Amino acid sequence: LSAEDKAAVERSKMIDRNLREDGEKAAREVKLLLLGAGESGKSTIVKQMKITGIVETHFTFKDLHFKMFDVGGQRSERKKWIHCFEGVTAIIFCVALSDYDLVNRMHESMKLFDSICNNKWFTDTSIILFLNKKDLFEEKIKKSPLTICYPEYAGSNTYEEAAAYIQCQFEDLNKRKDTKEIYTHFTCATDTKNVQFVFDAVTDVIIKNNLKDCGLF
Amino acid sequence: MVTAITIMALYSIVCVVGLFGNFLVMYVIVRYTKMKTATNIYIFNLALADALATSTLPFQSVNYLMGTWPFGNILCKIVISIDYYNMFTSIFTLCTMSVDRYIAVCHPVKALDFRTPRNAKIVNVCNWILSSAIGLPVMFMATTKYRQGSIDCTLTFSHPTWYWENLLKICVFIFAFIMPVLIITVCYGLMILRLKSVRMLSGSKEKDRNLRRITRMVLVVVAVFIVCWTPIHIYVIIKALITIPETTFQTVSWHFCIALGYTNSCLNPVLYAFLDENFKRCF
Amino acid sequence: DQLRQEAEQLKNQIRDARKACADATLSQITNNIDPVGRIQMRTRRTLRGHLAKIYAMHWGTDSRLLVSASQDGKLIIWDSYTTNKVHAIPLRSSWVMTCAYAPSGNYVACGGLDNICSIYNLKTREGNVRVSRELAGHTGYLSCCRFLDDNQIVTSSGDTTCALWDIETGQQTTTFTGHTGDVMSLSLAPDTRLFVSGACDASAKLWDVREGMCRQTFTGHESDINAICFFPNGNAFATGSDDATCRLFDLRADQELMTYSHDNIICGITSVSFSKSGRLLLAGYDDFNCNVWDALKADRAGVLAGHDNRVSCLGVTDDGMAVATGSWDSFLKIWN
Amino acid sequence: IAQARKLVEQLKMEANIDRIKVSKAAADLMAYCEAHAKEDPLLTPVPASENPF
Ligand SMILES: CCC(=O)N(CCCCCCNC(=N)N)C1CCN(CCc2ccccc2)CC1
Repeated sequence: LSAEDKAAVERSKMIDRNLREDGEKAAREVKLLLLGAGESGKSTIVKQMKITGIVETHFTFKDLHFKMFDVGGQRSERKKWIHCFEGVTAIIFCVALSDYDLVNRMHESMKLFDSICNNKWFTDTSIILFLNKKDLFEEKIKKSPLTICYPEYAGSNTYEEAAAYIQCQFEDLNKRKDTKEIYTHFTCATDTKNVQFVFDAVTDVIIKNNLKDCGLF
Repeated sequence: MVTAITIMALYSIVCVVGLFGNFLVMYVIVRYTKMKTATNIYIFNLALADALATSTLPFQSVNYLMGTWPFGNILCKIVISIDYYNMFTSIFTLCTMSVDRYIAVCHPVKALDFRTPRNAKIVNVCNWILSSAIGLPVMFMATTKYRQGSIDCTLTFSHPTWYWENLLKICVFIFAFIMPVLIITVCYGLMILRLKSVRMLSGSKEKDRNLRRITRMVLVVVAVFIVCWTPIHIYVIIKALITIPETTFQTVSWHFCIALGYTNSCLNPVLYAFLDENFKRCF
Repeated sequence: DQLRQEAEQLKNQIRDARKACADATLSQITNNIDPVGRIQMRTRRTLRGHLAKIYAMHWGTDSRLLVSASQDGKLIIWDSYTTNKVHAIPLRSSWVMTCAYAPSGNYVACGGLDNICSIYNLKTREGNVRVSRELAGHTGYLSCCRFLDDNQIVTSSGDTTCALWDIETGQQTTTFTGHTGDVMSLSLAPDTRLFVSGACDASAKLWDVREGMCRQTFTGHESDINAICFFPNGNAFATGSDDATCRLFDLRADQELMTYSHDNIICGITSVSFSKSGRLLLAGYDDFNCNVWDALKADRAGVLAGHDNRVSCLGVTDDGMAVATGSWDSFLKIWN
Repeated sequence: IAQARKLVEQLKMEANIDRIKVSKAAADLMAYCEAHAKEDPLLTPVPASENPF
């Protein structure tokens, strides 16, 4: 009975301890999943923050560690591997705002957003909608009316109303408004507040998760 | 004897519900959930220390009826000590659950380190250790003394009585009423203020039903603790400062007030377990 | 061109040819066989070390050691009899969807969502395990990989292709390109001379390693398929699909032979495996439990309910003594 | 346009195989399946002395 098997059991205990330690260490990083249409702004986004199938991007801010996976180079049935990613802390959806005229493209991006938002696996995951290229939207709205992309729209052909209308168009595609929250932001080149916005949204999500775990819903 | 009917009845009611509810809780918590997360550890220890403190009661029931301690010096020291011990180690779990909840809401980013299911195991063990600072000294000083009528359990303190008998009474007051009431109020106080400004819990008629539910659940917890623990402490101190001639009503009031103390251990499963969101989410 | 309609002639010639050779109703040949009865199995082990969903599993030819990969970034090697752990390999890419474990017992393989199959060396000097090589060259993502020798490994990826590598060289020796959808599983014949694969076309094919050409194609599923397994005789295989319908094909008669289904099952199937004698067919569902079909009369013979989330891997030892199931529960059970 | 040439070449090769009648191919599944029923521990329960688990 257990002559030198004791050495085997000791080895088992040691590597079990190492497993537990590595798991506890990796359960304090926050994971973000970066969708987005075809090179809409996804390349631009990773520049502002500190900085083959998928590529991670580890970065830190205010003593918090973010990992951010993008899957743009994975051409396959998204249904067959999207379930790997359930349990990410948040989705970052990136939308180019100057694409309402080039080709319709906005309609396709809204279709993708609707497909991702209401998936059977992301029924609770919060998403952050980033809207890029607001600068070009200035001198693209001057000549081409937004009615080109939204024929049922009646309002001033100015930036202030157009941006709010587009944000409202996107923000009401979620069929479950009582469980998931959608954060929105108009990107700004300088004034590195983008990462600040991400930080705020992620902190609220952590608060909700802790409230769930403590038993207060 | 109308009084003897009530006094015997009141303790019996408390004891039966306490054992029934608490032993059920430990059964469900380990059969199905198996102690995966930090909170479930805490509920178990509260359930455990509530079950033990309730099982001491029947020995106090027979003592009232006979006025004699039949169980001898063997059991006297092990009954009184496990009664003072469980008072502190039940209260301190309540204080630890509150300090835990406040961290997880008001300091979300630093809570990624303090809150780990291993650290919950350290605190609970370190909680039972610190309770023994009063569990053990009463074990050694517990004694049985024969009196004019019969044998009664009592703690003979030391050579001076005026300077040491009151020390235990005053010390238990500060470290089992003032500190608990203080920290479970402030910690729950600042939680509610922060929950106002959470984008998830404000903006819709259905959202605020969630905020209403949370502030009701938190407020109930403090209310029960205050009502179920204040009367006995104030009644002990008053009896230490004035004669209180032994009237039949004084006997009626005193034993009822003691039963009110144990009501805290019976209600805990309904508040902390039967109202827990996860408990409903598995039945 | 007129070819696109001429192919329709052949696709109609075949259907009638294999119709002319179907007088069986295998359910009629096998009405005089005494039933299996009832099968009760009880968990005899429970291996508990993983911290996330587990996606694959594979026994060793010893029928004692098994390897299991989860998505926490750890593929560990257990020991069934005494539930120890003999290795815990930390790997670079946290996204993994497959395992293999060489017949000799020297190497393991592991690929995933990063298109690279990595071969780890176990029996080495200096103690711990080291990455012997990293095979690269796929475009989709690894979905299954199996060993032939200590030197050749066959993989099936999500870009509608399979391949046959050579390890020391590190290059694709052969490529099989006939599917039109993703490739989800793989199974080698007992003699390792030809294998079958199952794709998202509701179709399975039969290649052969030496030449590199598919020989037969079997259709009959209404949706995607996720699992394959040879009948031990090397003359039939069973598939699992998203209809909740296993079914058994025949290599020589060249068509469907029986179908397994039930009306109160609307779920999906994630893994399939045969018993040692081939009498009874295991199968793992998303219902959180796996059934046990009698592979000769198509009626159930019991269940194995012990998990709290869908089962994603399943296997039977070489000597036919135990079955091991793993699940997104993050635990692994060894029934018997 | 090239796939049509490749595809038709495939169906030509796959349409010339010597099939066998299924009853012949179903008896073999029957015979093998019962000429091994003795040594299948999952089907016939194994005595607890010889059960390593
Ligand atoms: C300041 C309060 C006080 O002085 N108490 C406790 C009063 C009961 C409250 C206990 C609730 N516990 C819980 N876990 N909820 C003391 C009251 C007196 N008892 C005496 C014991 C005893 C008496 C006779 C023979 C055997 C034992 C000792 C404790």
